[PDB]
Amino acid sequence: KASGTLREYKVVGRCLPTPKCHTPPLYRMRIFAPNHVVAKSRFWYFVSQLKKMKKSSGEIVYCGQVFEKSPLRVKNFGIWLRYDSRSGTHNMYREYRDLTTAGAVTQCYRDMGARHRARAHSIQIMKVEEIAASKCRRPAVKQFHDSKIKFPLPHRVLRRQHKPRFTTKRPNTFF
Amino acid sequence: FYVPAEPKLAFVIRIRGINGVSPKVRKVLQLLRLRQIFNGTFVKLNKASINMLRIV
Amino acid sequence: TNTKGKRRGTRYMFSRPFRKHGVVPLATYMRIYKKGDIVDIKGMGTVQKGMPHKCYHGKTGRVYNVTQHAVGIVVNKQVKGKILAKRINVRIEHIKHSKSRDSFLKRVKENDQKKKEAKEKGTWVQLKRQPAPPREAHFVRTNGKEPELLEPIPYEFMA
RNA sequence: GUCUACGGCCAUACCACCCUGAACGCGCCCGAUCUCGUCUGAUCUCGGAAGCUAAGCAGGGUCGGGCCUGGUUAGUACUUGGAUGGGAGACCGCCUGGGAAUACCGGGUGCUGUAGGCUU
RNA sequence: GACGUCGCUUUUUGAUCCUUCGAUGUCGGCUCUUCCUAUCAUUGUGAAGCAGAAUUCACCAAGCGUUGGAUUGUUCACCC
RNA sequence: GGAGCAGAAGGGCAAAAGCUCGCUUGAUCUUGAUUUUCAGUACGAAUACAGACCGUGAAAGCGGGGCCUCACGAUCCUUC
RNA sequence: GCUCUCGCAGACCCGACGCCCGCCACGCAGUUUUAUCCGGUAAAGCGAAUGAUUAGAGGUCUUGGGGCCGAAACGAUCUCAACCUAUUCUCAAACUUUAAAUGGGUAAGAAGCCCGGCUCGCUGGCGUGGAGCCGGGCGUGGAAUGCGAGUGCCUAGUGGGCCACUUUUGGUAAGCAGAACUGGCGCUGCGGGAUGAACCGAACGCCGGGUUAAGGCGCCCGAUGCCGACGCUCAUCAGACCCCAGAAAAGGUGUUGGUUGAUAUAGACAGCAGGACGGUGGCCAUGGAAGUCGGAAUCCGCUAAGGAGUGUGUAACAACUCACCUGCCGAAUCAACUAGCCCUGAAAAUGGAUGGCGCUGGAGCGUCGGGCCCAUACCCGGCCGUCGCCGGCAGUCG
Ligand SMILES: [Mg+2]
Ligand SMILES: [Mg+2]
Ligand SMILES: [Mg+2]
Ligand SMILES: [Mg+2]
Ligand SMILES: [Mg+2]
Ligand SMILES: [Mg+2]
Ligand SMILES: [Mg+2]
Ligand SMILES: [Mg+2]
Ligand SMILES: [Mg+2]
Ligand SMILES: [Mg+2]
Ligand SMILES: [Mg+2]
Ligand SMILES: [Mg+2]
Ligand SMILES: [Mg+2]
Ligand SMILES: [Mg+2]
Ligand SMILES: [Mg+2]
Ligand SMILES: [Mg+2]
Ligand SMILES: [Mg+2]
Ligand SMILES: [Mg+2]
Ligand SMILES: [Mg+2]
Ligand SMILES: [Mg+2]
Ligand SMILES: [Mg+2]
Ligand SMILES: [Mg+2]
Ligand SMILES: [Mg+2]
Ligand SMILES: [Mg+2]
Ligand SMILES: [Mg+2]
Ligand SMILES: [Mg+2]
Ligand SMILES: [Mg+2]
Ligand SMILES: [Mg+2]
Ligand SMILES: [Mg+2]
Ligand SMILES: [Mg+2]
Repeated sequence: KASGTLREYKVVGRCLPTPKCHTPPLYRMRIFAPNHVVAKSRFWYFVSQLKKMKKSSGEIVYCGQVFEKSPLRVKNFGIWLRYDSRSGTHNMYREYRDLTTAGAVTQCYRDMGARHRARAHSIQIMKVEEIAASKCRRPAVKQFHDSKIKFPLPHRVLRRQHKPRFTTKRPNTFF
Repeated sequence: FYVPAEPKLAFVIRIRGINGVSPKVRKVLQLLRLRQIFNGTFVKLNKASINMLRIV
Repeated sequence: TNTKGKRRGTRYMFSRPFRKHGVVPLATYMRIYKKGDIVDIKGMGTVQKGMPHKCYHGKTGRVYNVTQHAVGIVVNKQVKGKILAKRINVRIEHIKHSKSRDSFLKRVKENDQKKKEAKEKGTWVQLKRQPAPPREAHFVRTNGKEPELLEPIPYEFMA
């Protein structure tokens, strides 16, 4: 499974109706995927690990993108995940600040790849929820929990280093 | 929930070349009439056709 | 390396199943075989007379000749790059019939009666069989209740 | 509802122990003249019918042992095909499909063919 | 540093048979240059069961030096 | 069946294929077909039949060697 | 070569013009599907057989040893045994109840179906059974997908192979030796892997345009000269991309993330400090305690909290006075694991190799985006030839 920016889907599925149980139960997952094809694939993966159910003897009765409920309010997100290193597998709890749930999960994927060299096929996201400010554990979010927060932008590195490529004056980094 | 009908028509495209191909894959691709690269066609989807797509 | 003996490598295939030794049941002797029908070749090992070769074990042929205790069978054998029809004399403890051809014959008779009834009643009915079509759009009732939320489990090391 | 004779599948039918068996039957049983066999009429063969269900046999039982069939084990183990996946390797993860077997927990415990009997 | 266990090296000997059989002169010494470091000495150090003297264990380090003979064709060896 | 079935091992086998008696010589005379190795050549080994003459058993049957998988040999010449 | 098959379409014309509806060839296949058999590998099992193998527990018999006071009925019943029973630890290429995935065979109709009749020296209770033969009627051509087939003669070269994924035998291993399966190289150029028979992409007539694959885009060198995204990492041997061309066990208070536990306003942790100790050293041991000692030990202290000390190198009364708190200090701290990058572990011979230069707000590592670059691959077009249509033209019929 590759990436991009992720979307959250809810995928609801069931086993196929045999003439023993004419109404098999429905199951629902929240799945963070680049698109709905990857969403259905990851659904069948997870539900096959959990229940004895395969894509052949089953169906997707619904696969639909969950939109962000409040995409203009900055939320804290707690991610409960498991992954596996080159050695055995580990449980983990991360915290992020974002506007969207899928944005925070994408942030978690790039962060796990950065800090633990973990690939997306190694990561399994098992819980994601919206944390308030007073329930957070990580200092990288609790330092932004301040109502009168204030900081400068100290060392502004020039970015247009090629427009111009040859100038006569050296750039300034204080602004 | 409304589960729509799983489709009866597929468009298939051969997207790999002809070098170093298994004989069973070769036979299935030429039964699909995909003898060149980027060489698509229409198939009708049932169990037999879906299983030979799963082969190739 | 290895020998060209006639029963080389037949330690398990010419043996009996577990708790199935001893006397051969008599229905296997009182089956009948007319020349032309399809038989499976297995080759039990309680009887050592007329037993087929290990290349013919697990095969299927048709009867061309009936004798007192055995049957001449025409079987396809694949020598290196050709398939050729071998004629083997095998005994009735080593053969049994073929339910595939039996099923085909009963659907032939069903087709014939169906075409007769369609012709007399003045309709057109389907006679061929079609390979498992797609799945015919339908509604799935939730019966009021919400579908249960599934969720991957944490990792714990037991074993 | 059963039984004899001959069976078919060959333990759901076996094994261990306990209870019940009306009527026909099947036996146990009585005997050695003949037939025929023995060291021995115990076995086999023959000739019977005083007694008997004690036994065989049948049916039932046992938180029975086995066996049969499900669940669980477990979408686990293993595996088809794929990758310029990971890892120094050993091996491991994923994608696409298939998918077991113990331990443990249920339920069951002979069906049936042909011919001939008994059961008011 | 016992029982164990992880390595490196190609100055030992094997294992292999890829190159060479219309030929790559086959042991040792002599001579002469250069390289390496897994440092014997010397320079600068740290440690000691380093009081001194002597020695031992490490580190940076290959700049510089590492001999004369008896016996043996000897490489090795052994002695003065 | 944990024994035995001539021997190596594997398979098979219980009123058997084992053990003990009784009677015998199907370990005989013949033509073809087939399988095994295979080039679908031969030998060897084997499997179904068919035609004689027999053995055994009350009989159905079984038997042309050894319960099955090994135990063997062209042309030319000699001999019967 | 041959035997067939599809059929050519009606001058230019124009799917058709026969009999409500309906039908659109046969066979074949390195393929699936539907049925139906076959198998003993992977796995699993050993409270299932055969072998192998670890440990306790419970019982009553015996050529168990014996067991102390029983010679005297070992008055005895115990210690140990064997043995039995129910469990338990771990195994099998030449074990196995069970048992896959992938796989092997067969079938999926006109050579079929169903009616009559006849022949037989085989078979026989029978008009039997079986086989053969002569007539007759039934086409919805009886799964999917693809495809033109069959058939004969003559025949060269080859019979040293090698490599790769997976499986696998011998070997410590090998660019070693030997197999299975598929693909390649040989016999094959081209784009990429700097370089390379075999890797990755893709197979090639001669060209123009477009676009791609694998691979890339600081400069060599086409393309990021994006105001690219988020992090990680400093190396006095950094790192830098399939095969592949170089490293492990073990460590790090280097930094980053995580898991679990613990302490703290009845005031943590670290520092400023007071009593911070006693009969009893009871016991231990006088080669060692009226503190601090190899042994078994371990209490009450007359206490805001104190030992049979972890503090004061001891036979020593040595004896300074830490352990435990209350007054300051007033809010977080500590520990054990874990895995990312970096470091140590880490030594070879001419001077040298992420390809080089160099690169550290990356030109490094991980997860990603939008652009862009170009192969003999793909698309469109041109031209050459080959093959096929057994294609068209004898109607020069103003
Ligand atoms: Mg390729
Ligand atoms: Mg061999
Ligand atoms: Mg052998
Ligand atoms: Mg025989
Ligand atoms: Mg039971
Ligand atoms: Mg799967
Ligand atoms: Mg050599
Ligand atoms: Mg070689
Ligand atoms: Mg030479
Ligand atoms: Mg030369
Ligand atoms: Mg020369
Ligand atoms: Mg020279
Ligand atoms: Mg050094
Ligand atoms: Mg100098
Ligand atoms: Mg006779
Ligand atoms: Mg005869
Ligand atoms: Mg085998
Ligand atoms: Mg195994
Ligand atoms: Mg065992
Ligand atoms: Mg040669
Ligand atoms: Mg090799
Ligand atoms: Mg050559
Ligand atoms: Mg070729
Ligand atoms: Mg090539
Ligand atoms: Mg190249
Ligand atoms: Mg390279
Ligand atoms: Mg071009
Ligand atoms: Mg480049
Ligand atoms: Mg450029
Ligand atoms: Mg390093």
